Amino acid sequence: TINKSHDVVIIGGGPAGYVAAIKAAQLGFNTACVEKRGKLGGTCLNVGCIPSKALLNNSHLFHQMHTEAQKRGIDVNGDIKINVANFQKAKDDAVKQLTGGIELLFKKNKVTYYKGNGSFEDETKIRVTPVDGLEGTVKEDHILDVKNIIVATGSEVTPFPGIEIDEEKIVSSTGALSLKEIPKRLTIIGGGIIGLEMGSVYSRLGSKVTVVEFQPQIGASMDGEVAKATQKFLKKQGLDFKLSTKVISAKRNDDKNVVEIVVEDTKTNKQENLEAEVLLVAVGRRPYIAGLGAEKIGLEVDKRGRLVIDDQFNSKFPHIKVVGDVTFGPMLAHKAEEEGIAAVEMLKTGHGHVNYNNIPSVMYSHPEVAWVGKTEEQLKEAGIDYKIGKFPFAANSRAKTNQDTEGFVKILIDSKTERILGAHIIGPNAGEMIAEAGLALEYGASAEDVARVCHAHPTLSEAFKEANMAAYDKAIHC
Amino acid sequence: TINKSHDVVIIGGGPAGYVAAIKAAQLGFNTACVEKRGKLGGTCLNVGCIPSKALLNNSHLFHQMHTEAQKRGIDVNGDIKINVANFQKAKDDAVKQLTGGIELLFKKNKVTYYKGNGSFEDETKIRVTPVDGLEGTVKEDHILDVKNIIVATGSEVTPFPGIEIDEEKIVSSTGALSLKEIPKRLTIIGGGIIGLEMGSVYSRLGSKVTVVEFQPQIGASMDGEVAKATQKFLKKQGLDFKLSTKVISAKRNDDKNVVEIVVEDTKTNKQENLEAEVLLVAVGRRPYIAGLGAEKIGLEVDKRGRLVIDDQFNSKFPHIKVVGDVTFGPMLAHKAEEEGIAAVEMLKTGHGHVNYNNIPSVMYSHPEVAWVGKTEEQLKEAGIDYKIGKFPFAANSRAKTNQDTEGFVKILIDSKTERILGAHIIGPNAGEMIAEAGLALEYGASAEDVARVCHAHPTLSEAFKEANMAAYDKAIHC
Ligand SMILES: Cc1cc2nc3c(=O)[nH]c(=O)nc-3n(C[C@H](O)[C@H](O)[C@H](O)COP(=O)(O)OP(=O)(O)OC[C@H]3O[C@@H](n4cnc5c(N)ncnc54)[C@@H](O)[C@@H]3O)c2cc1C
Ligand SMILES: Cc1cc2nc3c(=O)[nH]c(=O)nc-3n(C[C@H](O)[C@H](O)[C@H](O)COP(=O)(O)OP(=O)(O)OC[C@H]3O[C@@H](n4cnc5c(N)ncnc54)[C@H](O)[C@@H]3O)c2cc1C
Repeated sequence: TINKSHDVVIIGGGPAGYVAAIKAAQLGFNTACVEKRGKLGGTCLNVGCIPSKALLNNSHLFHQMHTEAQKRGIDVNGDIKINVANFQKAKDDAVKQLTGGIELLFKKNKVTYYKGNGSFEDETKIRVTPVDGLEGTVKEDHILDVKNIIVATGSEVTPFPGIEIDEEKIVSSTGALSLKEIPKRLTIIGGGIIGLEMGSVYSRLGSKVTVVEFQPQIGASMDGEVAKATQKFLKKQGLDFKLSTKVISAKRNDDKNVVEIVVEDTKTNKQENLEAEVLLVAVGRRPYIAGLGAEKIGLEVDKRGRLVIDDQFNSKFPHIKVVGDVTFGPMLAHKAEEEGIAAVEMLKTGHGHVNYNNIPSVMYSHPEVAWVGKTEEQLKEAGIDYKIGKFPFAANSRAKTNQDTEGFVKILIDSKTERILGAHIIGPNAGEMIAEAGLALEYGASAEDVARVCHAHPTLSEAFKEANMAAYDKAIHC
Repeated sequence: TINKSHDVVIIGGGPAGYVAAIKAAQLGFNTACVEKRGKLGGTCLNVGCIPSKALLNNSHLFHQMHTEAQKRGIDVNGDIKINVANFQKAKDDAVKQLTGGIELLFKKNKVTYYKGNGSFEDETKIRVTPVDGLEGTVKEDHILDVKNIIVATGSEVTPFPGIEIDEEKIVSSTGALSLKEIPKRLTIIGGGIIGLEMGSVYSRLGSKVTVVEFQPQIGASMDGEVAKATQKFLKKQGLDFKLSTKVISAKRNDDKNVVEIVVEDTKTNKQENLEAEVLLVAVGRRPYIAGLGAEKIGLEVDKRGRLVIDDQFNSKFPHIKVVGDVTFGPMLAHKAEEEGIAAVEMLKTGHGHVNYNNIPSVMYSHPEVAWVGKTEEQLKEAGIDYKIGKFPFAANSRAKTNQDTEGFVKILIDSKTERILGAHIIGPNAGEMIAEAGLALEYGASAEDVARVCHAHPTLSEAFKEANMAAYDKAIHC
């Protein structure tokens, strides 16, 4: 029991956490960041974003060397097999450098990193419990009196009832990122972005991937047209899709080494028994309020497990702000970064805004799928009259020149104001291109305004320019 | 001779030419496009943009397979060698599809393609003479009675005086595009964008490149910092630099197949006897008015060889527009296309302007260089007080994750209004990323307006956001 005081304490060091802590230190405050696990960055830099994307880029280079190389005029005279150990080391060292860089950024901003479990004592004090391993609390058991405290605890994997996730043979997203042996068959329960990306990296490597999902279409936040097309390019890449299918059982049959799965189709209530070497339960992610002690002070949790807030990011206590994956919004690292900034700006200025309508969702498969704004379904649901204007990458100059033409840029605009309402891009660099769609939405620009922007030749950004040209008038290469 | 009448005729089928033809046709005009060579696309699709970028991308993938592959966890049990014939074929197919795509578009938009040379009879009409080995060289002469004439004759390589450009040993950009074997040495005379991209291709394939440039800075249209840093990463890639050096003489020798270059350093003048297998002569590109018959009607040409126009693109004759590389402005395909569309919509509306302050310039090397707006030196001369914002790709999440951390983003904003005056990006995807800065400059957006938009995680576009953020205030990740 050792007592210290700070202006702000951030309980959690993820995208919402470490970002809120750096911005507060830059805003004059005496900041604290309490992180439970031995590294910072949270789920995104250790179990999320950075691990999966390192795996995804390197698997695509193995895939291009196996498929595209001959056609690109490069002869690989012999075998090309993946060294799973160094494949993992390329990913681990990226995680190691980024998490080690957040600790250095804290050190430069003079944010006191408390390496222990953060819990409430009062609605003013935070008990920093020691956790096992390297640096427990800051020489055992702290209590911190704070003026403002921002709860930036994250998320955890939603478990499937009855399935024991032993991350070895029945892995979750985390188990899948560390597999030191590539499966002959990898079954995935969940058609979401996390399941689709994990399906991609291992199918490129050799796994006969199958994706079981209760919903008909995949990536369920996607535009209908984009999602149906996302099934099609992944099915050409080698992913099988068992849709409208609920999983019943899943058990390690250790005698045969095979995770004996049993599923049932929704339209026809018959059941199949499947067999996969590794099973992945990517059914979702839920909030993590455990160990924080929301029950002591009475911080409201809803039916989903999320700490509720108002538009000013605070809960029933005006000084206790909840941000990230534990609170409302799409469970995305940059959404959490925007909330970590906006919450902290509210403490120094009384102002801050996260535009929830301009939050990009990007699946980093190849082609990358990315989208901002409203989908077709949402505009027809709202009764908004809209003009569609897509442009295939097969028509784009750099896409053909780079022999990477899968996808299209789709611009949905309002028919009478002609302003961009949505932008849904299946394509190479789609996560990069949606940034252009993001900035155009923030300014409330029309399809015509970006069409009048001079885009360089040859670039993939011209597909955007001309998708917009096709929306209000006519495109040149279409 | 046969005399047919059209509303608009375009003398040229390059970027400016064919989009002007497609747009005029889309605007209802009876459009005709006269192209002397067998294909549309001009210099860009045939011997420019599309072929060099195709060689730039495939050589980069060879370069990734040869150096980065094992570190990405991909072990090749064999030998990675570049097949120059399949490499050249990949380039040719890209060019072939693209050019054929414009013919499909000309049939779709009902443009009348005349394969033959266009000339001025008088100011009111054009003559299409038959060419030579041209597949479809319009039987015998045509005399088109035209209401409006757009001159998109473009450009040609500027020959270095005293050097015999044979497309075998003393090549120009077109020569180096179709080189059947990788030379042991490649001396380039011209440190611009074209010569540097061609240096990157062959340094990546096996050639010991040496670039020679008269002035003390390479690729000069660049910012001072960008040009010092572009020279540094290219030197790092294996390209030697002979700055402040002029070529005195260069003669092909076949008693030992070597172009014996003789250079001289402009400061402390002393001769050096250089040697190479091939010699790229990429000193520049000058306007091409040959065979047009401009002089016949007295069309004003300046001392630099450009066909002079006014603000509205008209020559001294008010119905004869001149667009593209043959007239004023930077010799860029997208600049040309904008001039093509503008000259055509001026016939419909009576007004049209191209924002010359918002035209990017992309070097498609790796890392890519790309800049739009005012340079630092341009701002010191104009007496503009400006703030600098810089964010390296070493601190960017997706760049570090992809092991491609070379470069930075540099937003130049005004000190008083804080709007983005210029943006200079060295890095992976910089050519794609400069389009976001393009929207910014168009809308008069400030460094804060980009820093406030929610950029997806993990992406390279976040480095743009963080550099804008650092320009007016402070970056979160550095
Ligand atoms: C190696 C290389 C790489 C390049 N890379 C890029 C790049 O990445 N991005 C970029 O923006 N730019 C690039 N450029 C420059 C680009 O090629 C030019 O900016 C663009 O092609 C200019 O278009 P244009 O319409 O004016 O004319 P051009 O494309 O030059 O073509 C005009 C056409 O006019 C015809 N013609 C000429 N005279 C007559 C006549 N009297 N009668 C009938 N027909 C005639 C043909 O000869 C010719 O093809 C590159 C150039 C080179 C050489
Ligand atoms: C495989 C995968 C890939 C993903 N890819 C992307 C992507 O590409 N782009 C994207 O935007 N999003 C992605 N996400 C989602 C992203 O990881 C989350 O949106 C992001 O981590 C949210 O940040 P956060 O700060 O809210 O929470 P988190 O990063 O989860 O971090 C919160 C931290 O709180 C700590 N903590 C929890 N309780 C306590 C307590 N009581 N005391 C102290 N510390 C505590 C946890 O240990 C944790 O490290 C991915 C997720 C997964 C699983």
